[PDB]
Amino acid sequence: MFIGFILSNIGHIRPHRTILAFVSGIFFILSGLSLVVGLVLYISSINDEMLNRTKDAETYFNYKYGWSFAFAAISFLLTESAGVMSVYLFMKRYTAE
Amino acid sequence: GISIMIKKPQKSKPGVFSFLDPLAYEIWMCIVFAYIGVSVVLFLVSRFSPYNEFGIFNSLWFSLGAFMQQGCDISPRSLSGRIVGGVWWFFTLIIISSYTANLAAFLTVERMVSPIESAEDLSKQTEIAYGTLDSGSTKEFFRRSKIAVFDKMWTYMRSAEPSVFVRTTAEGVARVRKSKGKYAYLLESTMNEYIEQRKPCDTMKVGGNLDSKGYGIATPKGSSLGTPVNLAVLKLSEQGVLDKLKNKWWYDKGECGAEKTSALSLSN
Amino acid sequence: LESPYVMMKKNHEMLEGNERYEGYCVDLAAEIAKHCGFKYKLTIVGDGKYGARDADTKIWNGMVGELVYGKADIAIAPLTITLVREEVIDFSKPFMSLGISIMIKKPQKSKPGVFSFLDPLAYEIWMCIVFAYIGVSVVLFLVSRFSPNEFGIFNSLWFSLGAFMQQGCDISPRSLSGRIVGGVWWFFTLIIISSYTANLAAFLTVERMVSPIESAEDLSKQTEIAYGTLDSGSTKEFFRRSKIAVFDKMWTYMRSAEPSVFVRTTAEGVARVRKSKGKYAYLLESTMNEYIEQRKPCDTMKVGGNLDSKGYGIATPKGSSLGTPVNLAVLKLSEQGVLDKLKNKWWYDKGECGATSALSLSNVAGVFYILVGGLGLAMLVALIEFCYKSRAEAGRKALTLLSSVFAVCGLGLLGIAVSTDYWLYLEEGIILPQNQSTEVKMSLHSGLWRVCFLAGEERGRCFTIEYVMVNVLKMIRSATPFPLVSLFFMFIGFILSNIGHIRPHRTILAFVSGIFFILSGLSLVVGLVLYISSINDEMLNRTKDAETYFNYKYGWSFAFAAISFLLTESAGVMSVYLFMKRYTAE
Amino acid sequence: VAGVFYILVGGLGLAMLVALIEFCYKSRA
Amino acid sequence: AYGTLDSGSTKEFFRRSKIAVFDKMWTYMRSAEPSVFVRTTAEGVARV
Amino acid sequence: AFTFAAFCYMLTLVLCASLIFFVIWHIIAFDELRTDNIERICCLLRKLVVPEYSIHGLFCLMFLCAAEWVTLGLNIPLLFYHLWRYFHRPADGSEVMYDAVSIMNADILNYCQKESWCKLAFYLLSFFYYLYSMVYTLVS
Repeated sequence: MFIGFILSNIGHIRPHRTILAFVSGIFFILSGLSLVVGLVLYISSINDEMLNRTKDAETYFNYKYGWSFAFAAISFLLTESAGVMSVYLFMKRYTAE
Repeated sequence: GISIMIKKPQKSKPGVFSFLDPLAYEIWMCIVFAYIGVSVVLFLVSRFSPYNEFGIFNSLWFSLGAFMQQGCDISPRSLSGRIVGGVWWFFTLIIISSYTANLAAFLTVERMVSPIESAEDLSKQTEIAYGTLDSGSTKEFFRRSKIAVFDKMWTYMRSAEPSVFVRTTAEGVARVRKSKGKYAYLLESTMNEYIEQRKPCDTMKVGGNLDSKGYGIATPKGSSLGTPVNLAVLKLSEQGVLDKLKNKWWYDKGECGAEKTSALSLSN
Repeated sequence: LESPYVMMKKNHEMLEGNERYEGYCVDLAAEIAKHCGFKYKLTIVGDGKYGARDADTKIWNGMVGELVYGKADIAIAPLTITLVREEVIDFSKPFMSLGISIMIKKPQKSKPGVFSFLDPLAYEIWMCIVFAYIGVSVVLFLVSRFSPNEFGIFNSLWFSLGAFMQQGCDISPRSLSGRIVGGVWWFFTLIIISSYTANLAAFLTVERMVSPIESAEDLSKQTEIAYGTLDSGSTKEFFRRSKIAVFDKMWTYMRSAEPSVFVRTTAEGVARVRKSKGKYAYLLESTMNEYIEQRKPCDTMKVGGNLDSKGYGIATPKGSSLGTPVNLAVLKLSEQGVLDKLKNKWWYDKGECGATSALSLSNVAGVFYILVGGLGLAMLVALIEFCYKSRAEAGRKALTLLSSVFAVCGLGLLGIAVSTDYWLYLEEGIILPQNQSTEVKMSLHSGLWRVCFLAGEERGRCFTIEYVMVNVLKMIRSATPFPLVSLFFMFIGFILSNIGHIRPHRTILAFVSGIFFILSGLSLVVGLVLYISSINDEMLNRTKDAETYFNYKYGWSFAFAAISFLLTESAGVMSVYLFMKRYTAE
Repeated sequence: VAGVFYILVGGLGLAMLVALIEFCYKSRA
Repeated sequence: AYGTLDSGSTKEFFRRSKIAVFDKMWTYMRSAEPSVFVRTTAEGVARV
Repeated sequence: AFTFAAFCYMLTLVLCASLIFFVIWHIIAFDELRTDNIERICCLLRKLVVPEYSIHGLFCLMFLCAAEWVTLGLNIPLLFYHLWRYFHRPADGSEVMYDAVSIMNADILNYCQKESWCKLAFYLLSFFYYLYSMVYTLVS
């Protein structure tokens, strides 16, 4: 996402360079695709541990996601939405070229 | 008698390819090669005696579309082509109805099994490490044993690092409950069947007794108790009293008694 | 003389002395002799018994009575340590431990059928689906190539085979006449496939809810598998005296059940395990149970831990000078492992047998055979299309003769079937235990109108309706009119066909007759459904009737009625294809 | 599953009568 | 959990009992120590 | 009985049965070039070349995954025979695959003729090889 923001801003302050724009656009989705496996392997590992509760009657366990988990998940929405519209920038600039 | 103590097997740990369990791995190979088998035959039949649209690339996409229950934009327009599509549509109907109906049998009926059920089975494993006590008649049994299997179990733990022998029975029961099913401790079978009936209710006895020995009521050599005690043990045993006093302390005064359907987690 | 303990060698008589015998206890004898210092000399006990006090005469017998009363010094033999023997003889510590255990038949795994995927729906459904699929496609041909094109009889079969297999349809009806036929076939294929998947999940679950016998508490619960003990010995007397809750339930069972579960020989009780197909669970002692397992063709198996704890022992008379060195020889041999070696040699190393929760390719195997048989069929058709297209490069007549013959043979096959009484074969009777033979007591070969017995109490006499006076009589009489209407519409359809043929101008007599050929077939489906529904409804009231059996079987008139469905539809569409050409040529 | 065969054949016969109505209406008018 | 009054014929029934079902009930209530032996009708209705 | 190995023999049986029709088609196609149409025979042979190699290329992957080491070992030297045959005329004018570069290929006409009998040799050998081998596996 940071590399994708680098080539986006210099694609914006230098609007001639269309190839810097669209390739940056790919990094916005590859952030989000990595973030899904980020969330899956996180949530997989939490569920794998709780399955070894060793049946523990009269005991209890409880897990609960917080607000940084929500900010990480909302970030998935933004990087994809900024992803497609960075490509829709390349859709118009290559057309207007 | 000497017997094997393992931690009681839990539910699972869902693998990465755990969803492939309702159909055996020979079916998932016979699905992949039938899909390529149908796509080749559909290609051949479409080219010869034409109508066109079905190259090899579209015949891989028609027969993938038909397997995933989502039939595509193009369909064959010939009697020789529709037989290929027709019998492949009946194949995916039965296979996906067999995947669903077997997966619903898994989740309904939990049936947990054991890794090892013998000392012969333990002899060939090398992922579960054994253990005895560092000085006692259990260790000395394997040392002098010569028959077939107990030699092999000795030569392992004689050699195996990090020195699987423990030096207290409470330590060995601890290393069963801590090593997550990688440790099988070799106890006398009166001590397995007692700890199996104690909270945490965490361990289990597997297999049969490896040797045979007994308990005894001792007296001095010449005492006048020696003869009536001997005929009392045989009198108590035949009435059923000695079998009843075991069930009272082992299997009645023990905490461990004798389907919840957890929702599918993301790990499955 | 008992195996494996002491047996005669093959090579005896030409042998004499101690060297006639082989087995466990003649190997154990040569070990205690080496330790104690004997010069031993085996005999065999004269009687052939172990030992018991004859309560009338108070006289012992067997190996206990041979050394209480004289002529023996030692008794190296399976002499169980009991109290009534211990009062007169002098046992060693046990050289072998044992107990009562459970002998059942080795489960004998079952290769599933080739077409066992067709089991969740009974074959009367798989028959009527194929009858429905031809039934819909001809109607969908009719109702769409009559109103205002692309729905010929070749494409209408591919719509309906598209819609049944849940795959999408390339074309779709664009008429309210056609969109009802598409609508009711989409609801038919939704209930059927939800009934296949659901009943298959009821097969595979209930198969997974079957736990085998691996305990006494497991075997205590059931009543389908018979228990069994020797009728004279400590095994029967164990459960009598027993005051443990599990063995209370076992003795309460075996006290009252009268196919006899009390055998009076070891050898016969092993047979009733072998020839009763997992319906017998003979309670043997754990040393004969582990031996018979490792023997002659490996049909039996030991399940569960031992019920009690017993032991064997040597037996010196009462006060002999080899009563203490024999006790210290057993406890020396038990620790060196010699007593565990001599058991493995005779039970296992001289043995005669030997030492997944997923669908495999044996369950769904017919779908691969239909797939390969389908791809093989298609290239056979593809070679026909290749040759016939080159022959095409290098009408009224053909359709006429095919429609007429399929009409009159449709008359013939149904006309025989509506009269001749060979529809159903009912065969109820009784079954017999201990041989499993299937005694017939009542056969029948009735039909639609006139019932006929064949061997029921050897009645060779037929019957009829007669409002006369176990089965019922008014079960076929429900779906009586629909085979009769199958005559009416087909005969009327043949009337207007023939005068349409001998007067070829009258096209309106032809096509309307064509409708009656399908309406015969549509009435014949409900003819077959309500017939087969009524037969299945009666058999569900079997009133659970254990040890009884019922059996039903369709005949040849049922086949002629069902083949008539194929003909009336095929003559149906081609009578319309006559109207397709004549109205065109007009 | 017997009523599904009854709804089917009842659904087929109901659909022929539509085409019997539809043809009669069309050809006249 | 089962439960009987700790003083009365209801408790003394299972003690003397030699029927297989009530054997298992008395064997249970003999040894379980959150206390299943109430000593009033009114309190035992509450624990239901 | 029915295992993954046995299905691979059933599937290559039904695919080799088209390979023996691939030969009966082109041996009459080669021979009518002798008795006559050299352009239209040359293009009709072209569109049936890439089916032959790639179907046989499937077979090598099939018995490799089937762990039939023997039956793999048979047609790997046929695959070399096929793979070596790929690059011999690489100045082709973008045409699909073999026997069209010099389009009136008539000079040798035997290096194509020895193949047409070599194709019929192993493929008729295969159809009776894979027929016995599947029946071997099923009853075993």
